[PDB]
Amino acid sequence: DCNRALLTRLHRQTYARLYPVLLVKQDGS
Amino acid sequence: DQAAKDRLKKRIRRLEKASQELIPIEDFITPVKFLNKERQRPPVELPFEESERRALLLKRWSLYKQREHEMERSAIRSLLEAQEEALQELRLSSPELHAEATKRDPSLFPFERQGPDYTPPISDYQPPEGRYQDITKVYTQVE
Amino acid sequence: YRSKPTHGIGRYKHLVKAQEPKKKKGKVEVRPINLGTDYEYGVLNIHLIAYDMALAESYAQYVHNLCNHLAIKVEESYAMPTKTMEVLQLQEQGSKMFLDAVLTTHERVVQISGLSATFAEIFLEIIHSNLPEGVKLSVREHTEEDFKGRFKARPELEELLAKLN
Amino acid sequence: RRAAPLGPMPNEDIDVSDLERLKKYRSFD
Amino acid sequence: SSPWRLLGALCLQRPPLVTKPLTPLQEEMADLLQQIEIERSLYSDHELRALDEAQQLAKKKSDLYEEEDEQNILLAQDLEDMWEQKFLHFKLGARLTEADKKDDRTSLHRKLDRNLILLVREKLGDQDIWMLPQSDWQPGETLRQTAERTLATLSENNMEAKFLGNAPCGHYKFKFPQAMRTETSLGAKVFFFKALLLTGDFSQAGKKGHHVWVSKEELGDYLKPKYLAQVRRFLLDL
RNA sequence: GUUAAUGUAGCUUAAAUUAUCAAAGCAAGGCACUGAAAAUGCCUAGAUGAGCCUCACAGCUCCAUAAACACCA
RNA sequence: AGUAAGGUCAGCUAAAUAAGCUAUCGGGCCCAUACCCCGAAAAUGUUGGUUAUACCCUUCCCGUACUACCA
Ligand SMILES: *C(=O)[C@@H](N)Cc1ccccc1
Ligand SMILES: [Mg+2]
Repeated sequence: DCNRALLTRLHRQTYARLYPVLLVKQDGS
Repeated sequence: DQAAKDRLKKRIRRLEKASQELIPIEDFITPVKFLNKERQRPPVELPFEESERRALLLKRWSLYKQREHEMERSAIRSLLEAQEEALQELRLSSPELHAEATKRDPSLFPFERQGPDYTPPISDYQPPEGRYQDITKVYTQVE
Repeated sequence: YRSKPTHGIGRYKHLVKAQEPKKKKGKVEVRPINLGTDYEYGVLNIHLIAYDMALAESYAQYVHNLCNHLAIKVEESYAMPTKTMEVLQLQEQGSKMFLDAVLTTHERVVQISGLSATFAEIFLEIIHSNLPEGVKLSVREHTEEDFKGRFKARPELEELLAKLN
Repeated sequence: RRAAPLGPMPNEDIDVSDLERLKKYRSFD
Repeated sequence: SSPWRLLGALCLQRPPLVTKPLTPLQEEMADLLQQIEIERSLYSDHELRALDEAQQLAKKKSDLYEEEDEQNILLAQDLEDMWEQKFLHFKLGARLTEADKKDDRTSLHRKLDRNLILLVREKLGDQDIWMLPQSDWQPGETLRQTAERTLATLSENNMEAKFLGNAPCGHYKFKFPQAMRTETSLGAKVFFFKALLLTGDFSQAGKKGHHVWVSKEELGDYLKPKYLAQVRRFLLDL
């Protein structure tokens, strides 16, 4: 059930475009 | 001398009688950067074939969302019943341990947990170095 | 009328709460922090911290809506002020730094009221199991220190406080 | 000289105490 | 005392390490949500530089009267290429580790998107039955502490696990077979306590013959129908 | 297998070829709407446990839920 | 008792644009001190209300002031 909240949207009316960026932590995660 | 301390005490009270201001949330306040900077998308064209499938898909999403709630509500129902029936059953057999199992025990909070990541942390990884500056625009006001 | 059997048929002030108006001089968040009941925990703050604004708020709404279905009183659903950190990476074959990126942190807090000791295991089980991706759940006690971060800084007092010491 | 009502009062079923537990109307319709 | 034997069982659970795969329905909607974001958004700074290239290129085509020929050095498309090359060259870990391929049901690096519940094999009456770790209750010791003591009794373990308050999470009553059944010990009552495994793992001394980690889907195979029913009640599917 | 309780949707109405216009009302969901709830707009999903008896009252039985005698490490 | 009426730097005054003089603190001039020249710091008796404050009103406190008469 870890995919029950990630499906969403930036609920706003005047927002700049956002792009999916895969950020890696200090480790390989 | 002694009077100056009186004013110092009084200046403490005068500032105390003022309201405790709260920092405005800049997330909910769009800066003037996006304030009509010619950055408007062209008139969006919606194909008729795309519109019919989009609305029809949302109907299934509403149905599928209800399915998740049904199993989740059923799952928490069973979990609540399983713990409740065991707690009451143990009370008759061992009344002394029932009181310990129900009294507020500060052995749970804080419960800091993180969420799963996209990929597991790899073995023997050496990230580069650097430094983290914190701008964190300050808001100091006086009265 | 008093003597009539239909007396008090219009009574309503005992149905709604008193709803004390926020007076101009008496405006204060008087919170009677409850601590250590027989089976009820104290006031708790569910701190949800994530890097993405949309993801952090989306899970915050789920927690707030879940409490309503479970008859858990929600005192407030405020938002902690955001913090911005400038990410600087080191340049290879050199020592001078360079501006890598600008990452921010967004925190959403869903303050909850007391809950039964039995329900503590069940309620927290649902929360941590549904952490979408990288959301840092933090369920800590509602002390005044944790609530001070919402307010501003007062250098005027710090000027006096330093000289007081 | 108070008198006894001839039947049940209109709003006597609900409990005056523990107002927060009782769900409100939340709507005018 | 009582004929029943008080036992404290520990239901150690490993939280998932990676995000579970999206269902086919969720994939379609995820594309739709991202599509709506672009439609209702403004032009970002990078998108502004896309028109900045168009502004300069248009001058290079028709309005060849630009005052300054220095301008910038890099381009918006070139900037994306710089990050793309680093990203393609860079490599990450594998969601499905070697444990899944080899079906090593003991290591903690299996089913990173699932939940693993600790199971151990105990020999009672010359019979090996897979069961959750457990210990006998003792005087002057709460039932929760009995499960806490069970963690310390594991063979060469350094695991740190957060428990859940003091209230239990389930129960299971069984009676001994009539061959060894007596009024002194009619049976036993097993109480389960849930804990979250933070860090740590067993040593390399004994792995296959000591403990295994399985999910709820295959949990019934190692158990028996009488004992299985009570376990699945408090085990939240995830 | 056997002994004792119950089975219209989440609760509940009418109904239950007893007659009648009819399976209702409220909950519970998706989307939009300053940021949370809540309102509001648009919008999604549906059961008369099963058979028999009575055919012009409605209940028994079956099965199932579920407890028990009782298989268990 | 009643009424009248005031509190501001350490001190005394004028304005509420919190200023001026002096005192106090630091430095210069002189053999040293003072004078003198230069620089800095300093307060609205008290509580509450006055859009918000201050000159206002109110509460508290100190002290000041007049009157207390016909038989
Ligand atoms: C299980 O079937 C029994 N053999 C368990 C047992 C009971 C008493 C003594 C030893 C073993
Ligand atoms: Mg809303």
